[PDB]
Amino acid sequence: KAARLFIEALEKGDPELMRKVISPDTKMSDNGRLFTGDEVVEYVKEIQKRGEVWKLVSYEKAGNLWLFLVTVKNNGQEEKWAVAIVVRNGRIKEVIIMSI
Amino acid sequence: KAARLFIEALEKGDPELMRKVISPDTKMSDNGRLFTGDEVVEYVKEIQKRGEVWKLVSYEKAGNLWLFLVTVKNNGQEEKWAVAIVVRNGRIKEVIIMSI
Ligand SMILES: [Zn+2]
Ligand SMILES: [Zn+2]
Repeated sequence: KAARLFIEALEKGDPELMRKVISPDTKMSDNGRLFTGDEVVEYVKEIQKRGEVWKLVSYEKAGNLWLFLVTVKNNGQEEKWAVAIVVRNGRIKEVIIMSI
Repeated sequence: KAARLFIEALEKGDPELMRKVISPDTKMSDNGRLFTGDEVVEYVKEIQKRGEVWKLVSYEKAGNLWLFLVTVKNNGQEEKWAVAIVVRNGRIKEVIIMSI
């Protein structure tokens, strides 16, 4: 459930949805930039502010680890990103977003 | 340490190195194919048997989560793959290998 909500929050640029699956100790690396806790919710506000369109293309899963391939669109420009998450107790604990 | 050994085992096609950082409950998904425990060591034997050349290009990290971008070469053919790992207690617990 948490994993689906994570994707929907990005795809819809919905910070309040992302708040539901984040914890204060959620750790995220966005291409080397570190964000913790509510900073992850702010990351999503920035998606919405910019008008970024995220689309899930495909994913795999092993236990509590998920790996997503997504495209991000911004100003007629489409690019591929890999997004890795660890889920525990209905919360996203760690997140990595990396440019391909 | 475990994370570096994981990469070196792939890059060098060394099953015995991979044995050092795997546990019996290590779970791996290789593009939807599930491997557990010693099956991960056998995955590396298959790399070496085939003559596959893996090269780490870049990586990021958030807590115990690592995400690697690697190229794999095989028969004059080079392709990009994303490799996500979770490390705990010096062991790889979960692994995902996904084609880009
Ligand atoms: Zn979608
Ligand atoms: Zn290397």
